[PDB]
Amino acid sequence: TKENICIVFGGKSAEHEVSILTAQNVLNAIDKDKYHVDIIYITNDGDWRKQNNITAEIKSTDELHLEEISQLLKESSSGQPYDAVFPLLNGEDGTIQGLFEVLDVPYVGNGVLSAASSMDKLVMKQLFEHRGLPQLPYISFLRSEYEKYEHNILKLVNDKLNYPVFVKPANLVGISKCNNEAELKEGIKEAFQFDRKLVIEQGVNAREIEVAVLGNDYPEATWPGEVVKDVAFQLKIPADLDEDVQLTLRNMALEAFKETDCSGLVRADFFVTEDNQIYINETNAMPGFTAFSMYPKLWENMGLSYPELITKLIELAKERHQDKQKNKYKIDLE
Amino acid sequence: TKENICIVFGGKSAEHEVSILTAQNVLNAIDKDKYHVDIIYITNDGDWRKQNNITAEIKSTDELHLELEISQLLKESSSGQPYDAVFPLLNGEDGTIQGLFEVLDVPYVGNGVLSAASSMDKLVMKQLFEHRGLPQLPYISFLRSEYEKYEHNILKLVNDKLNYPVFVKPANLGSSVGISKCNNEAELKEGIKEAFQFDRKLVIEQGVNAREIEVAVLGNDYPEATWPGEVVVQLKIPADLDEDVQLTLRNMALEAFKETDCSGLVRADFFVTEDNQIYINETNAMPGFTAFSMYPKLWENMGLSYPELITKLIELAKERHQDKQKNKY
Ligand SMILES: Nc1ncnc2c1ncn2[C@@H]1O[C@H](COP(=O)(O)OP(=O)(O)NP(=O)(O)O)[C@@H](O)[C@H]1O
Ligand SMILES: Nc1ncnc2c1ncn2[C@@H]1O[C@H](COP(=O)(O)OP(=O)(O)NP(=O)(O)O)[C@@H](O)[C@H]1O
Ligand SMILES: [Cl-]
Repeated sequence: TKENICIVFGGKSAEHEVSILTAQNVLNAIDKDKYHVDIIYITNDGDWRKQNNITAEIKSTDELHLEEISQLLKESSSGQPYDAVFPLLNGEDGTIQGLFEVLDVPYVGNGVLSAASSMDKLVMKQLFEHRGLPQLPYISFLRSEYEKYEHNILKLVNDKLNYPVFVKPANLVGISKCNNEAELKEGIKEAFQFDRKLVIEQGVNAREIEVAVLGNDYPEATWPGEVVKDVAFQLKIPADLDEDVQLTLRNMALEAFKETDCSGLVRADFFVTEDNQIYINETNAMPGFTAFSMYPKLWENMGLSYPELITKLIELAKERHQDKQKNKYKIDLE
Repeated sequence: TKENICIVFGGKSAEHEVSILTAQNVLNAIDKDKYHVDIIYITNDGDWRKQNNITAEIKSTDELHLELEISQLLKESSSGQPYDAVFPLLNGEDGTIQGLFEVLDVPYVGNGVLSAASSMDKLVMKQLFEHRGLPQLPYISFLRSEYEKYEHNILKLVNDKLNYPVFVKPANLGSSVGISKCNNEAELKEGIKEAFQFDRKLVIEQGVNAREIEVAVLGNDYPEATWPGEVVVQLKIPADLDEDVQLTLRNMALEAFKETDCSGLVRADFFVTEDNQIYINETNAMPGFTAFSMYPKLWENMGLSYPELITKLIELAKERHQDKQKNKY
């Protein structure tokens, strides 16, 4: 018989329509011989709305604007519990995952800690340094430190960084290029109105390279792809890089996945200069996942189709759930 | 007139009975004239049950083994208003229930998802301490897949970077399961083996000969710290420490609280040698909270009674939630 999947999408976000696009794309691709699929739409105001047993192709976005949260997740329209929930969502700080955890629903992708520790750039860049992964010169610090010891942060910038620099909210868009200290201070002032944690990174001129990784305990990595502002002077997959650079990038991605302790997936984004110096920029525990997003296309280039990827992520979710149950039994026993 | 408070306890954990007991102490300590109280018991099997209108002393743990959907249980109080504060006293020590509250927009006592989760992962915790520059013992970390594939390199790393004895610890559990003190390679192999029954990630720390000293902190934006106490279980409050050392511990505890993005509270545990070397061991995002536990006893020593501690924690929960609503747009 079929397994029972629930795709959850929408959310209270500025990425609301992207989420719906992703749901459309995933729905139109999920292997419907294996899976009986229900969907849940979370409205812009957080009202949860359900539709059972999607079977036809979704022609339009408009269809997915559907017209007790616990009650919706705990049973499928076959009467059975879900074998897995696919979150496609604010819903990227690890909170929805905690909800799945408490309701004991198996779920696709990263768990609470790895979700939260990829959205917090200060924690992420500290884990990267612990792994020995090369990074561009930077500093990270808390608002409460800058408010009381400004001079000590500004001294570090002077000693460690060269202009231009990028002021980056560690959580949250607020990202600003700064060419001197006056701009730096205004960039910090602005970022700190809304976030209480910040990263300042030295500006670089480099290509943006990304690697997709898939798995739980035995992750595998794709050949890298490239994000360009224009292809003629957009995605390009594979990336035009020397063999040994690609191999190094693949291995750094796997390492970054292990250090941050991801589940299911991660996209690792790097900077690569013209003379092939590599720097890890960040991990994305919830990368873009439309039919034409970098994460799935990188896997398309490895011979892994969009339907099969979706199926693989589902299997990895069941596996992680089972693994957690075992260890719980073992702990309760001893 | 009274503020609306919900106590949540039980859980699928082995510490079920300690949870229920904490709940008993907090219920019996709660100011019933300021506070209208409901309670939610989560069974071992994981069923949620509610009793409304707690107005009398709880006489037994038995009583709280209570005999309706989860969002409905949390979103409305018996006073016909949302709760002003929900107190999770329970799965709990890892940021999952916190995520549920965030999504349901329920106000809650204590730490958010990030603080609660990174404090249950020894590796992440240790990165935060390092970034702040708080002193900690040498250590390494590795996953099971890595040990399987690089057993020899890891054992050699442990011998190069760390001095025996060492302590092997599951990175993700909060209880002494799987911890063992290892005096040499053969004991380490057996400690690692044994720790892998329970977790998929481990840390190995250089051992010290030290006093275990703990500091309680309380607040949101302006946290305050208690004098340190010693754990030898007899609880020595305040610890027998020189004055300058006491102050150092207090300030490091406040810096730990902030670096880990805590709310409400944290307990910071340290190691202090005979000659006053300090190493931070951990932060606990949900320290034991019975009337006889270290966290409240440390606040008693500062003249803050257990009832008043509970009331301050409730006020802070309300303050943080109000700040969340204010910035919701
Ligand atoms: N150190 C840097 N040097 C030069 N440019 C940078 C640097 N850091 C960021 N940028 C630019 O700012 C953009 C967005 O910031 P980035 O840190 O890449 O966030 P992101 O989450 O990876 N992508 P997005 O959220 O879509 O902006 C990058 O794609 C670059 O174009
Ligand atoms: N590096 C170390 N050196 C010396 N003793 C240690 C070390 N690490 C742990 N211990 C001892 O073992 C105990 C448990 O380690 P800890 O990291 O506190 O794990 P835990 O799960 O928090 N258990 P508990 O401290 O009882 O709540 C400590 O309280 C010490 O008694
Ligand atoms: Cl405060």
